Amino acid sequence: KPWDTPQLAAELERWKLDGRDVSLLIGGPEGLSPACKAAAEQSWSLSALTLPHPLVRVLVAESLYRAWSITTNHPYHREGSMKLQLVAVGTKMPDWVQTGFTEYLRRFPKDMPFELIEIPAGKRGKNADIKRILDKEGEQMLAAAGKNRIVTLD
Amino acid sequence: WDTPQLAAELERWKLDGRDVSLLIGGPEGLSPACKAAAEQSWSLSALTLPHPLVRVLVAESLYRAWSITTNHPYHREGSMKLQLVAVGTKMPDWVQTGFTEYLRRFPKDMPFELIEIPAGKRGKNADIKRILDKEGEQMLAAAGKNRIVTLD
Repeated sequence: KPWDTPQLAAELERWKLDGRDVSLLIGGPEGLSPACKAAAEQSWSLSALTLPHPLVRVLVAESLYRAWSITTNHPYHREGSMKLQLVAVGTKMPDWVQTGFTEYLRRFPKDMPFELIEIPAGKRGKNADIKRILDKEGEQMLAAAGKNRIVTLD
Repeated sequence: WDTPQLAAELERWKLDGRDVSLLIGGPEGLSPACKAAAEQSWSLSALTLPHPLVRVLVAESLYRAWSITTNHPYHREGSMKLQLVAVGTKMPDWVQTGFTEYLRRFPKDMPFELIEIPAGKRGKNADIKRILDKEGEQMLAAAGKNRIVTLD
């Protein structure tokens, strides 16, 4: 994981000692040209780059929009059409996504019966009980869901 | 799970009519009670990072690393600059705006720049070898004689 904060900080320090300027190159989806690969003095694998947890709920919302978009929208219910709720522990999102994501959800068409409910994340500090934190998150998630059908994503 | 597979599931839920909640836990995962409640459980391993977001995550990683180091009273000295040179595959507009604002807030003293290289036109008949060669020419031109680290 040459991306983890500690690992990357150490790498930056070693580069600074050397003193030459450094360019990190990312190609298009199909990869890098032979000339770029020939140039590399170090190479990191993107296979090591994992989706950060706060972005999971973002990608799920987008997946649901894409799937809902292609549906025929067919059935009718007297009581009411099915509503979809995404109930997610609200781990702090990166700065670059906050406002944009909320606005993205706001622009879901009125006819898509969807809402995101964010559950407070328990404090991940030294003297907080992990078992109780998970239990408490779960309690709130289930409370938000009420008697809805439950599908978990994990 | 492909968009078709998910769309089919949504259709089935609509026919049933009952409301559906999709539950995502914190990083450590789901509580036993959530797992016990689940009628179906889907894997997150199926969800992949979109290519356009790679340069976003890398820029954030570099900021975080630079930040932790500059907060230390005893870090190495040096005049080295960092350049992130990335093919500019189209991000969603809402991510793009947030990302540009994020870059705008990088402090002047962080010796960093993102150089985005125009993405060649992909699609049905695209000459991918030529597209990559051309992207690479521009990337290497941006980098000049810098030490190169590739991320692939």
